[PDB]
Amino acid sequence: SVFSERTEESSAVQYFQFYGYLSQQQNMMQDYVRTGTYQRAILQNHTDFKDKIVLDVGCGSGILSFFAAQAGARKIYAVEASTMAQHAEVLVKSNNLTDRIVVIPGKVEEVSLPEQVDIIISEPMGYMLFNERMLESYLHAKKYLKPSGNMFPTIGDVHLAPFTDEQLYMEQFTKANFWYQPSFHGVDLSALRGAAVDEYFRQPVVDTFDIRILMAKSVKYTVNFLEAKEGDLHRIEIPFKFHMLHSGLVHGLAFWFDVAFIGSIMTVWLSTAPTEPLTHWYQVRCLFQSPLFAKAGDTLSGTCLLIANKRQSYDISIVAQVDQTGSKSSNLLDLKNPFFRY
Amino acid sequence: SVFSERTEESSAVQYFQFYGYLSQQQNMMQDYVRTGTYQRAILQNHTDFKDKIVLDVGCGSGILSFFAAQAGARKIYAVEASTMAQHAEVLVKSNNLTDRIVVIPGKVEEVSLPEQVDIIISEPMGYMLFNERMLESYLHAKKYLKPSGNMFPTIGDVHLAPFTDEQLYMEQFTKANFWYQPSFHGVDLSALRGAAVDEYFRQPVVDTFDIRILMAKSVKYTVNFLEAKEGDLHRIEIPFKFHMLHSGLVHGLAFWFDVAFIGSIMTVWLSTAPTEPLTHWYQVRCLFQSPLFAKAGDTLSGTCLLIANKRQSYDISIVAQVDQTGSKSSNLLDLKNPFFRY
Ligand SMILES: N=C(N)NCCCCCN(CC[C@H](N)C(=O)O)C[C@H]1O[C@@H](n2cnc3c(N)ncnc32)[C@H](O)[C@@H]1O
Ligand SMILES: N=C(N)NCCCCCN(CC[C@H](N)C(=O)O)C[C@H]1O[C@@H](n2cnc3c(N)ncnc32)[C@H](O)[C@@H]1O
Repeated sequence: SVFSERTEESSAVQYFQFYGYLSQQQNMMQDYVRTGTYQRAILQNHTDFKDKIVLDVGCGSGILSFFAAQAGARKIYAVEASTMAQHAEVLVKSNNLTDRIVVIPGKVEEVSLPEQVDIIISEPMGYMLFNERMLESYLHAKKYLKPSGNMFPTIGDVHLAPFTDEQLYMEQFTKANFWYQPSFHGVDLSALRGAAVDEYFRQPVVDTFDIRILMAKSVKYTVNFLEAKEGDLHRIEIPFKFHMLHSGLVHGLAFWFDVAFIGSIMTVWLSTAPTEPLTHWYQVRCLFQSPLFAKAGDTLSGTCLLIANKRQSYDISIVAQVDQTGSKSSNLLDLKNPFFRY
Repeated sequence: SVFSERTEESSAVQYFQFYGYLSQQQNMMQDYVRTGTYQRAILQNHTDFKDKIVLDVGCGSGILSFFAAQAGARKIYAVEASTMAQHAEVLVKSNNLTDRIVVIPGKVEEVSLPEQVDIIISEPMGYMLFNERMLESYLHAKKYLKPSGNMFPTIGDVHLAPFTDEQLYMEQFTKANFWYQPSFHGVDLSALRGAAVDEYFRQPVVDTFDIRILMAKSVKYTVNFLEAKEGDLHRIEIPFKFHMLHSGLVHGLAFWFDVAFIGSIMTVWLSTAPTEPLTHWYQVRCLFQSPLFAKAGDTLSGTCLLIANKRQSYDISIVAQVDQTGSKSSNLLDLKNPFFRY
């Protein structure tokens, strides 16, 4: 299938095993910003669901399908590849919604549905939006979408901004500097110091931070899920040009994302911005190996390039330069090995 | 090979990927009890190494091979299956030991060595001693050991003891009671509460604890690595009869381990007991489904059975009874999915 071809089997096994646990579902459900915002998006846009046919891609415990049912959906096909499908079916029966929610076990790339749908709902966002490559499954599922069907979420905005955080930078350097020792119990480790530095700086940092570390306004990169094709997410090129509002050392780029549910009644936003209440996505920072000095009024330009890999993640290439001086930093990150600093 | 036959490929891939990271090597190296005790065992037993041929099973960064070299080994074959083998080779060259340490990339069950060895060194201990099933690779490697060759570590003692920890026990139901809610955003979750409870009780708890929770002296189960065969570790039956030193509710069994390096000059011990400084192995606790009341002077008897599985771990079956009352409890736990409580 399209899934098996893009995904190493060992990655897939671990991925679906992880989502089989009720404790993982509980952690996500307890994010009230997440769960309450999805419910609001769906219920306040009840006319997008009333008497409609719905596909829930990767339904987990089924929560979004229950919201679609609360909003009056006629039929909801709830697709789920992990063993969580079993638990979803238990809830459908115990909530007396067997006439409206049909659990379909399997990958959305592999199952057969009996009809086309009016609207697709999912929660395909990982860290930095793109981690886990579930957006591809979501876009793949548009093979079931009627012409002029809707997608909830409809669009995703990735925000990037330069930050300064000397303490974060030094933390990672301090860890890597372990490998500088010429006599660790009599052993010279120093030949590996470069490799150690590279490894640590390849880890995106997942946590939150004070917005005062940001040195310019964010650049926004928008993916429209009604228009995007699955293949568009194999290679994602994000150019940026920041007008620096503060002078200082730029230690990296910070990332967050917003999704919008563009319904017939209203647009509801779920934001993971550092100006908004914290969610379980936090925010993500990619450190530069060497910071770049810029003055207020300078321009920091470059590219963030995300290349999808077979471990359901992305290799991230970030190249940035201060236009006025030619000072450049170039860095490679492995979005599958984040450092959870919170 | 013997490895591939006992190990699912997806488990192996994840396992060796994990050990490929320098940050994981650093975490282990920074455990001073671990690293200092290995160095002491080797250096203080220098006659077991001087001008000897050594095999280092699963050498990682190579640190134990460097200690063997410090002690005067003539030739050290250092086997390692992860990409850490590359980093080990870099250290062998930068420490000017290419005449003495030969890094052999691959599984010890699959590579060829050119000669028999005088002594095998390894660090094959996981959580509860047996997790990761690396002891089997260690025992497998005795095909290369000369008659009367030594093994460092030489023996391993697993300790089990009954504990009382009312708060730990109650925490399982508190977490599972998330599901015991008739209207979570309008959805009745209650039918999943039993499945949630079962899931949490299947997870052994990795953390440390105050020794005052222990209700009896530990029972010790000893594996002699000079005598044990690989096959002895497929099913590990640990009968126990605890003479209760305190009266109270027994919520489960706590586990830790010691290994001894029985050298010609001295025996050096590495302990992970809760009476000793904390190591990166912590300790492990397995809950009973129901607590058992016992009085000081009673006997708590039963069996801990560890059955090796193809995810490089064990299914743990614990059955226990208070002999004087006939009160019985059981649990089945999955050592591959521990709860890291810290
Ligand atoms: N970054 C952190 N921490 N969290 C990110 C949160 C994202 C979780 C999204 N979703 C749960 C959303 C659902 N609405 C609910 O309420 O659980 C995950 C579920 O989708 C399933 N799945 C993934 N791919 C496919 C596919 N190709 N075919 C069929 N099923 C698929 C997973 O098996 C998992 O069950
Ligand atoms: N508590 C947790 N999680 N672990 C406890 C610590 C475990 C020890 C870590 N290390 C040894 C340390 C080394 N002496 C050092 O000094 O670095 C294990 C290494 O054995 C290797 N390996 C495993 N199997 C095989 C096999 N069949 N063939 C070849 N190599 C094998 C691992 O690839 C890993 O590199």
